[PDB]
Amino acid sequence: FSTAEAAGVKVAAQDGQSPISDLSVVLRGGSRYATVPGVSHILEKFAFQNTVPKSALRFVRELELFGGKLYTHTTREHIVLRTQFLKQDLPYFVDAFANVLKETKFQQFELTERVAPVAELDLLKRESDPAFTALEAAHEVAFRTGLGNSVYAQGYSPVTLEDVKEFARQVYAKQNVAVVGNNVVPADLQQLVGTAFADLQEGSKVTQAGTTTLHGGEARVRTSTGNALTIALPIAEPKPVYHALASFLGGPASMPWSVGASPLAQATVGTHTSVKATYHNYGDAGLFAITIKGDSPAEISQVAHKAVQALKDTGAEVTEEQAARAYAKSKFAAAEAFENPDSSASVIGMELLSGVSRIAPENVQKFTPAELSEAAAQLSASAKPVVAAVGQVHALPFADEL
Amino acid sequence: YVKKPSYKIVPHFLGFNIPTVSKWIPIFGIWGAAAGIGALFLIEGVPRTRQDILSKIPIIGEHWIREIPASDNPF
Repeated sequence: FSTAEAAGVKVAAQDGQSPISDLSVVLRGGSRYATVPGVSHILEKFAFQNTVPKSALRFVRELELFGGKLYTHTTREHIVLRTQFLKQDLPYFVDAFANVLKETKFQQFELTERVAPVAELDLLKRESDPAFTALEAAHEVAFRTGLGNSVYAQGYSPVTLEDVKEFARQVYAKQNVAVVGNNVVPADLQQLVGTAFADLQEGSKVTQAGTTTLHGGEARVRTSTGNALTIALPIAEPKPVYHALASFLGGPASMPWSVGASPLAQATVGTHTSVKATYHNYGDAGLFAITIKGDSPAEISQVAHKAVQALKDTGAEVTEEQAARAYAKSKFAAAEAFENPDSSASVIGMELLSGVSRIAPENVQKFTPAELSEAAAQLSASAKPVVAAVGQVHALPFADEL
Repeated sequence: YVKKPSYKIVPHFLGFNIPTVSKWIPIFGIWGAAAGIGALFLIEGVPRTRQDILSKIPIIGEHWIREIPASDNPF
């Protein structure tokens, strides 16, 4: 991805040999920057609504004629708007992004009838998985605001048209916008973005209201969608060693109908539960999470105790083989993340919008057994353990028990 | 590089356009035949129908040329 600048907008493109191009606009407008709860999710759902030059309806009818597709999502850091199309249709897609950023008519009826209903179904579908809920609740406990804001719009806190209009005034601005083109000729993109996004406001960098704070605690969410539990450990010093740690600890099976050789995978033996170690680097802070979902709350309780033990065992001693396996699993994870268009866009988006140079999968550091033991020991000795039970919370473990 | 999709709006009225209607033209034709055959069949008994239409059809037309003998006719 050759980083450049076109009319004040950061543009990164990588040419390829395929008939299919992906163009993504990455916006610094994720939930950590949200003025009001849910506004970044609503803004994401407001992309490709009526603009002054082109109605939502006309856009969709024309997108179908090009056979293009549209993907949008919100993270804690970004809003990502992606289009996939045939190489030659690039100018149309650049112009459509420009119309969205400069000329979105934010009409009340679109919010009531189109945008908010779609945002609500989006959230209900995600929450069908209790593991999603548990990991969201864990961020809320650990950070409270900023990173602790909900990513998604909820019913209890309504977003108004004035909220979304204000936030869009901040976000849709040259300072908060990065363009990422996969299988796009870099010189052609720069020329097009330079003409289309020239009249976009400059604006200023969106910032998180307040400094990121680290907290501990519990989050009991009584649902009936299933049972899950996140054992989260908030990290004040984001380090790449936790990537190898998450990979090592593992949880998911490497092959069909197996359990997996990973410590966390060998804590589910005998039960019908599923574990997953995940590290969430957020630049200024971090979050190490072990999410156990399953049908039986008793089964989850068992695995949860084995999970914390596994972390302590790592803190004691990792073998050289285990350290090599962590490197291999972590290199592979990096590679596939840089391949997947959703995550690829945000990786370069982070490099362009912040200045955090991407770590190429081939440059992923090998951590010694000593380094991995150090990492796990720091997590075992965290003074702020966060627990987030979802489901039959009366039968799920508490922070003090673990 | 393609800047714009390439299309026109065809003329239309009450949600009908010429390409669609043109597909149905032959169907209206057959329905018209059906209605014609049906109508003619319904009035086949009417003497004028026989005199003016049916008796003039070649070969077949003699089916409708029938005379009551003067000896058998009170009127």
